[PDB]
Amino acid sequence: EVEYLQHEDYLYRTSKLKEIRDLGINPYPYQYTDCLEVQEIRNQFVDNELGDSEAAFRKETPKVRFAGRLVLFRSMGKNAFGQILDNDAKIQVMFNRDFSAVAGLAADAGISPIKFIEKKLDLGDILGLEGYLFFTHSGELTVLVETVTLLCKSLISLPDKHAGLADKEIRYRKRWADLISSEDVRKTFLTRSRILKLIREYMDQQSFLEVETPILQTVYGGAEATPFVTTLQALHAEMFLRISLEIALKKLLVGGMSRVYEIGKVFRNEGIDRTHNPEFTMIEAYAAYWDYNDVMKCVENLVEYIVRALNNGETQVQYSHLKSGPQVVDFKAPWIRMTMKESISVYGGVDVDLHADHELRKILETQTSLPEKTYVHASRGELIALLFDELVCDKLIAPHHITDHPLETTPLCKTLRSGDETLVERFESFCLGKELCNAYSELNDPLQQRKLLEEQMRKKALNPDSEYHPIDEEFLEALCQGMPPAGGFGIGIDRLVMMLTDAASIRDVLFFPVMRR
Amino acid sequence: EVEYLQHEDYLYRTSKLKEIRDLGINPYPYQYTDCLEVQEIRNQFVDNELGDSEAAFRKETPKVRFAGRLVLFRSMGKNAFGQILDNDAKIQVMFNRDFSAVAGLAADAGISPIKFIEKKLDLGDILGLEGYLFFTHSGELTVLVETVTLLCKSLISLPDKHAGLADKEIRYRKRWADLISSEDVRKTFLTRSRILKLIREYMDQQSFLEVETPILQTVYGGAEATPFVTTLQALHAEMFLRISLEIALKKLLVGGMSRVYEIGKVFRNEGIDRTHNPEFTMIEAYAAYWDYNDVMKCVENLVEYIVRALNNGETQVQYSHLKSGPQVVDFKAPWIRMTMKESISVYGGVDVDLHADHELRKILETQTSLPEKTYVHASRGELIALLFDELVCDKLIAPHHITDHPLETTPLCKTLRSGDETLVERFESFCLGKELCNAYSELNDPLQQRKLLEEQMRKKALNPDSEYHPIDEEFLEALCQGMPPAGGFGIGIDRLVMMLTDAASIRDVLFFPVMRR
Ligand SMILES: C[C@H]1CCC[C@H](C[C@H]2Cc3cc(O)cc(O)c3C(=O)O2)O1
Ligand SMILES: C[C@H]1CCC[C@H](C[C@H]2Cc3cc(O)cc(O)c3C(=O)O2)O1
Ligand SMILES: N[C@@H](CCCC[NH3+])C(=O)O
Ligand SMILES: N[C@@H](CCCC[NH3+])C(=O)O
Ligand SMILES: [Cl-]
Ligand code: NA
Ligand code: NA
Repeated sequence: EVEYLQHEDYLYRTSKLKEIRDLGINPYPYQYTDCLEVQEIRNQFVDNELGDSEAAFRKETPKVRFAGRLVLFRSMGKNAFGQILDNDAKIQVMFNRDFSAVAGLAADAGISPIKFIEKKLDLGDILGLEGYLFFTHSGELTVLVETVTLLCKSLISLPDKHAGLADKEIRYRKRWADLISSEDVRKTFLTRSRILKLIREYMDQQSFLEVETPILQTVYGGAEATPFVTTLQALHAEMFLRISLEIALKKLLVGGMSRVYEIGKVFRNEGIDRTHNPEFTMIEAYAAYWDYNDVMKCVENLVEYIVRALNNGETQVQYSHLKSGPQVVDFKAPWIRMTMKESISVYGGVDVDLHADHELRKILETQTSLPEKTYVHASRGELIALLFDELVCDKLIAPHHITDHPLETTPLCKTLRSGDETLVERFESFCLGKELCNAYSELNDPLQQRKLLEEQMRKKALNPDSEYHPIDEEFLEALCQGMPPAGGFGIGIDRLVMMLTDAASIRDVLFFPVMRR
Repeated sequence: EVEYLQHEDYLYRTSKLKEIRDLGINPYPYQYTDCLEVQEIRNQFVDNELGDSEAAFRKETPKVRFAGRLVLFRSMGKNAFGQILDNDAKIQVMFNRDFSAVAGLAADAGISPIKFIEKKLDLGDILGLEGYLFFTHSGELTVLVETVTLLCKSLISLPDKHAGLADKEIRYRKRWADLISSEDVRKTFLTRSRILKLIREYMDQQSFLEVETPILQTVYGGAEATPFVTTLQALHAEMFLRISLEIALKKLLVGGMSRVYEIGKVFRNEGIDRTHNPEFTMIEAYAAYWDYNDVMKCVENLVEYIVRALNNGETQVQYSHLKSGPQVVDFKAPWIRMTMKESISVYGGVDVDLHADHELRKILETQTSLPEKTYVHASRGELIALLFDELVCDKLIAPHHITDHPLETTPLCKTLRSGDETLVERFESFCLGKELCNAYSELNDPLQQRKLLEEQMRKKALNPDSEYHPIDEEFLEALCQGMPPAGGFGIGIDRLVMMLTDAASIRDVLFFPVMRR
């Protein structure tokens, strides 16, 4: 059952509720008006020349109102000292038997203010503090409390501040306990919100318009993933949650919007690990009249701009959690640019074009651990893509753009303008061994687009494991209306946040990651 | 069965693909570099001192590059005039037999550049235009085209002008067609993106931090609605799509984040009509130490800010689509504020506290069309909400805050600080007869919170249509940890957009609304 309900701390704390109410005090009052943030008080008076505690007892120093969680308390007889935590900022408080009052505690109440503070309040309680600032002689900003208001009676103790492994697992669900206890977790999620704001700022200054498109669709596409399925009762209809943003934003290009982007949740019904949460956040952005080379500059300039805003103009970032040891990656533009075939020579030590189809298969079995079935009857392009996965991807620690993928890797990209129809003008961006961005010179030839989707459906998806998706005819009709030439990209925002906050796992950049029962 | 694949105009348009490629012209080229938006060109030269067509023929006026869809065209022998549509801006083009070249059309080809324009291009094609600006004699801004570039060969015609119900109904699905043909549709959606940006700007200015919380959860709550259900394969687990944002954000307040908001998709497996799409966008925002009066000011100030920013500082807006005829509504703060009982007197003609329960029932019986099951055994508070629904809600045309609802309307709100425990510190905002906002002095007494959820569970146990809905124990434990007093609101953004863009239906403010088969 619910275990804390029989814990001593809960039973003891709850028995104070009737005692506090019997004193005429509401332990869950309605507001605390006109109260500054602790951080704003610090900013306002940290270099100020405030008096000492005696100036505060004489009420000569500035008077403040603020609120927060009691996280430290020590009674010293006539005086008590404490620490209030407010929205990632801390400040010391001092209570005095003669100077401090408790809001709502009558003079003819049977308990003194200082004793109420010691006996009826607890660590974890949320308090409103009104009082006078001073500096200790060590320079610690402190508030001499004139009136303390109980704002919330907490019924369990503060979480353990320093979590072991088992507690850390629980706190991926009980995330509030992490946020109370850990400055580092608080900073991570503050940086995440800042990153999302920097993305919108950059896109807006490039004249992209932000839109929303449906998560629930009768189709799915724009990526290779098992979808989530659900039922819409009004129409008695099966619906898919989107696996990507691509098809919807391309229809808006046909609709005439030259630069669109969307930052949204997508859903891939796949595995859970350090880099995969089934619900994650993507940006996709499309710019008419661009190709993948324009997109490549846009993507690296976006990331460089975010890194500079977060790191005082510096472009270098430390990441600590690779198995190879702590690294420094420089996000300065331009990033390393290589074709896939080139990356296999440089990092895999294999010049792909000097080997025959059957010869490439022998390299796989000998130099990799892939199952024989993966490469036994794979086409040449698929064989190159597999050699990249196993011999190159993990060596891509510094930011890389990998260009010119085999046609097999996607049906939505134009082929190389040189006339080489076995490769597409695609790039994928990699950093710290993980994929960060996917981008195309977008396909807008409607007849070629149909042929590629038909050959992906029939020819490729006759594998017993693949879930049949029918050809998206509304998308082909939109292309017939006419989509401009365009360049588009998608970025896994959660993975970007990981690289910029030194997070070992995607679970560390999501408030509430998917968790087992 | 796709119809257009058998229509004459698709044969006529596709036939030109070979002819265009035989002339060495790629009809789906890769880019159009250094390409200004038509809107940018108008802003720089509409108020300029441009010359006439003869100055342009002398290549003395400003030279520009832009692109867009050919939406009008008329040949006059040596000269031809057309209209280019680019992201809701239009500009006239002039072609001339001797001045205009076609990109990639060799001199030794079998057709003249001007005849190529007439015979190989069509209304609907996307073109790149390079030429010289000038003013027609009537003052219309125009470009004398030096080089036209085919950027996309459209295979179907421009959408038709005459639309019945079925032709506009199809456009709710084929939205790209709607965007190309209707200036009002384009402006509605441009305005929508502006509104979202203004909401963020206002919330950030109030020091609210924007966060993301999960759509897929093991529970659902924070509103009354049937959820969507899906399956997460990796854990063999049933999941719910969220019906609101509330529980997750409250946990972040427990975590110590003073002010948070989220703008995100929620999903209610309910009916489809003018004000209901099963997937819709909400903002929810929570501020520690506020109550519902603080929230009320924040809500009306937020909307007034948006309205002034869109309407050159004006606060009045026209709305055309109510059955009572066109209204003007004024979003000027403060909005009209009324308790629910007051509104029932003012607008319903019933003074509820002068009546016994059975007289309230008799009123519902004779003055409304409710089925007898709805009220014959309803509690007094339930009867009051039904009197509001049936006699008041439709009449709230001007913006209203309706306050102090019966306790039965929600389990997540504090009762009146006056001590009247039959009513809660809730308000709902109404405009144009529709609910816009729901807001609370948030309940943070853990024992009271369990008690209200248990009472709701007891009441639902008597309705055979609702399945057992377990209490969210993690939420209760977070409240035991301690949530500050707080004020929170949720706004249906799609309904807000409807009111500020004179949209008859929620389907007019969603790019792709839910549609029957
Ligand atoms: C945004 C696009 C292109 C760039 C790589 C990125 C990888 C994407 C894969 C992916 C799959 C999945 O099931 C769960 C996830 O959390 C991710 C992810 O974070 O990153 O996808
Ligand atoms: C945002 C919260 C509080 C304010 C009213 C608002 C109404 C909400 C109801 C609702 C239910 C539904 O199934 C589909 C919908 O599109 C809406 C909606 O737009 O607005 O809900
Ligand atoms: N839909 C792609 C992102 C955009 C790729 C370029 N059009 C993905 O999920 O990877
Ligand atoms: N969760 C509410 C909105 C917030 C109400 C105030 N806590 C709803 O869906 O109506
Ligand atoms: Cl441990
Ligand atoms: Na009746
Ligand atoms: Na039931």
